[PDB]
Amino acid sequence: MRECISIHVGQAGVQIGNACWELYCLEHGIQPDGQMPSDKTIGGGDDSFNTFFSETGAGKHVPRAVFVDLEPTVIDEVRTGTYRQLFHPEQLITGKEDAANNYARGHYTIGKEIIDLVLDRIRKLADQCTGLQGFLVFHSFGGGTGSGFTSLLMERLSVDYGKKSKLEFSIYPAPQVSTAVVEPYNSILTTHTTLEHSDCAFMVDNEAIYDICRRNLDIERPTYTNLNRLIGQIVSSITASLRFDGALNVDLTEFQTNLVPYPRIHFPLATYAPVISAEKAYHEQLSVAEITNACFEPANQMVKCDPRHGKYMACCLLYRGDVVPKDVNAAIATIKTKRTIQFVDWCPTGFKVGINYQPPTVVPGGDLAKVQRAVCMLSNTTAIAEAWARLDHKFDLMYAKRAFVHWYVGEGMEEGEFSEAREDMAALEKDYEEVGVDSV
Amino acid sequence: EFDLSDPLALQKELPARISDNDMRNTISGMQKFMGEDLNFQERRRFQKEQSREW
Amino acid sequence: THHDYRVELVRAAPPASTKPHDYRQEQPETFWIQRAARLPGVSDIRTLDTPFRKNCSFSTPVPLSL
Amino acid sequence: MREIVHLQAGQCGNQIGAKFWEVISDEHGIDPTGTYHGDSDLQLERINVYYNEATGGKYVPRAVLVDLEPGTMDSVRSGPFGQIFRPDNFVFGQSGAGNNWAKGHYTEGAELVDSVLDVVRKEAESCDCLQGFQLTHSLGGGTGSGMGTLLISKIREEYPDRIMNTFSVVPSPKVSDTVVEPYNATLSVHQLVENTDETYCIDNEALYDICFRTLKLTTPTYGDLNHLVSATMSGVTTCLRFPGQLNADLRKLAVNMVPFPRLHFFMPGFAPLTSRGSQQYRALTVPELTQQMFDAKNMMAACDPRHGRYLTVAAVFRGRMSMKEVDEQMLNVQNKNSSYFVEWIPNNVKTAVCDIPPRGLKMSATFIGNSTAIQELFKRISEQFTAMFRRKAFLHWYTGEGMDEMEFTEAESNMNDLVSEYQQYQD
Amino acid sequence: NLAKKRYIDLCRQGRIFDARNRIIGGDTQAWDFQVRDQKIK
Repeated sequence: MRECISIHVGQAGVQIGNACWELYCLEHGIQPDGQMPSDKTIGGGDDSFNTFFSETGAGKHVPRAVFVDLEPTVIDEVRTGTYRQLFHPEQLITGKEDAANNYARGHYTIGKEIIDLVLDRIRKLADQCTGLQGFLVFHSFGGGTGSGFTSLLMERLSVDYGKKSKLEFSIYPAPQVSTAVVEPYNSILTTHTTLEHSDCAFMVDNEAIYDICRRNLDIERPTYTNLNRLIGQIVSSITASLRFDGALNVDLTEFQTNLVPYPRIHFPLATYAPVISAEKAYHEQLSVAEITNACFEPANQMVKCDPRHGKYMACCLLYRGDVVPKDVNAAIATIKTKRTIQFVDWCPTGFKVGINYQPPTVVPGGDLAKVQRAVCMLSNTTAIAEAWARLDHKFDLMYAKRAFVHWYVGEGMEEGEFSEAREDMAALEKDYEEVGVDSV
Repeated sequence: EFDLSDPLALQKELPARISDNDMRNTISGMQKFMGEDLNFQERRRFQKEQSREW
Repeated sequence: THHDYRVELVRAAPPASTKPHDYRQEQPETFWIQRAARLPGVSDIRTLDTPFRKNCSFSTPVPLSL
Repeated sequence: MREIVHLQAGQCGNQIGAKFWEVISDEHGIDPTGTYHGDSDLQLERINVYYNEATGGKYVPRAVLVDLEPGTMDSVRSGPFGQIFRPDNFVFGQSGAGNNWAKGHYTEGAELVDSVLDVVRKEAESCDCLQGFQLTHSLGGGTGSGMGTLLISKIREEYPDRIMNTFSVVPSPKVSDTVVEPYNATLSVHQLVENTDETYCIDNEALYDICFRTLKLTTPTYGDLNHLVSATMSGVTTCLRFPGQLNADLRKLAVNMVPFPRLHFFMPGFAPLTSRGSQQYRALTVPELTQQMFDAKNMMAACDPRHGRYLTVAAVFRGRMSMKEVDEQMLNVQNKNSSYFVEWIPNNVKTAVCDIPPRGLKMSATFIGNSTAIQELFKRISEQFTAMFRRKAFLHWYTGEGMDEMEFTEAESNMNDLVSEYQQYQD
Repeated sequence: NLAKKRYIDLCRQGRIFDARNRIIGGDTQAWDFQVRDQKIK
């Protein structure tokens, strides 16, 4: 009764939900045909799958997932791949023409035909969850269905469910290497729905994950699998206290309390510490004090922001494997000695620890070495206000010559949203500077 | 009550834990603790062997 | 440097394993793993190959059970 | 005949009390199932202080376990002695608090308070002459401190003559693991001062400073921090279950400790703890036991009584031991060191001797001390409340539960009275 | 009539007091035959 329904929006959302969900089949016992082979003579004791998987009478487990796309070519690979009996046939929603790198198509014209069907499979997957923690949102800021329709997905979910948790994991655009031109018109105009209609918000950039996977692992020339695989190792470690036993257990409600001071202010940074290769797992001991301080490194963050520019508001550690409470508490005190990490004037306590038991699961065909410890850390920092400042520049640069604007205002999208949802960002960029300034 | 005022009661006495395998060291007698580790070194050694083979 | 500093006739090869090791499905040993039943944070043990899976059979309510 | 109804709340309260019952059940010869398998006769004579009777000669404790999350009931039910508890005594809600005093006090902990008070009123009226209650909780979490003070308020409005006692684990200052804990602890001390008879202060920092310095353990855990809290949870109530040359119950130590009804925060400590290599190098005599009650390192609070004045002092001695040597050594500590003692109380020491030691031991000793060096335990909470509160830091988590900012402002100054009430007796 | 009703109520008791297989289940052996016949058609 610790359920979470995942919602995957877009080709970024779908292809992340192919790599999250082959992790959760191997993490538990479930195969691609749905059966749990260890269910015979050992049953009832393993209630760990109940967060993500749903049982039928035949011993077949069906996920709590909804895959959404506005193009047919992405989900049709999922519909006939290896995992084609794992997913219910009606949980994979597809349109006929995509939103085509355009906010207003996926919001005002083309997304109006799928919101009536998707919002009915959400009701059927939340009328069997007796206690639902909250939804999970996997989308991309830059596409058309990932940005246009998610802003219309979230806006109904405020009304439809009220005050349940709506966590989001997004792909904010990279500040240097992008794969679009109309990218900043989308990413600006969806800030006003990740501001109101999100309860927490995690914004990784795929250029930062390229830096880690080239350097910390040894995959020169990686593809999008090795990026999806690392994102799955964070969503599991956030929810690993909902399924396996822990000395200290922290829930999705419980770090919401301990990370967001004010409800305008919910944008932390995700950093998963031991990402090393199998050859360089031979040469490195991987103790508790040695991975708890690689989270804080400005070369391992998965957003292209440096936390030395700003002040930590709160932090949330998530230890896993063979740790001890005596040593989690021993290496937190080291971080507080150094000036190079500094906390804010009004947060004297600072942290929230969580200690799990079951160590993380290696994936065959994967790349990370099989280790015995890990850390996942979700810190809230004033130095995230630079990442919207390297994209403030590229909206008004293109908008001052009024380029590409006929592709939006001919879709039934009014003109005043450009001058407003940017001046929306002209106060959330000034909100973050004042909530860090030293007291009078 | 001569035993309270023996001149040699300190000689004619036993410590509360002669060795780690002694019978009178229970939970309520707070000489024996659970988190002392004598299996520490062997467990660390087999951890290193397991790491090497992985 | 190759001709001068070369060292041969050494006891070559890594030490023998004395057990079969596969890195795919073998988990490291820990203080926690060797002392698994006598730990304060460990739930009911009813799974093989990993003791640390959550077992919430005692705590689920009688309305909501299997 | 002098029954004690145990209450215990939260993950901290359900993991302290589970080890404490493993201490008592061995002390009275009770198996993991419940049956009596002892040897002496004194083990089965005053067992009704803590144990009821079931059918077939099986004894079940008077413990009511309280929690807001359902995951610390499975930890306790399937532990070492989890089969001795009656399953109706477990109380659990299906959603937690999550480090929040308001959800503990108003929002979530008020729908669960009216089902525990139907349990405790069934266990408190089933005693022939109920001596009092107990509590075990922590001032850092949500259900230990939020609803854990809602319960005490309902008890002392319903059974005012009976004794209410608390073993508070107040939050550790410098090994801390919650940002939002000083809101919980500052809001919870007004409810301690008006509704408790006694209250003990425990810091988990000063339970680590025993296990590193004194016992020289390699890898301590929380199983060896609960192992020490139960050592002094049983020495306070050992003259109620076993006879002695001089008795003292939970009330006689309360009569003799508090001079004014707002000054009841104490500092326990347990004497014969010996490191494993130094075990054979020590002998068990009387001055070996009063050199480690009164040693300032030994105390189970992270505050030092050399900075303040001992208002009164207790001592509980267990064993078969001499009444002259008991009495002459407590005059001895009063006279060498007479600036750590208040002037206006001439004798500051209460003493009690019980005969039946802990199992496998010859002698033992316990302490309870009242200090003006415990107003240094609240000013390190006040400095980290108004540093954080003056910029309205985590306030939206608390005010949106149905509170007001003036409710904070009174809990500033009601705890700041106890800083300055205690201060005028150092003058 | 009476023996038929008594055997029917005993087998009904046996098939309903399996608590899992009452509130959930199906007939996989019949459903394989049905999908085979539909493929043939």
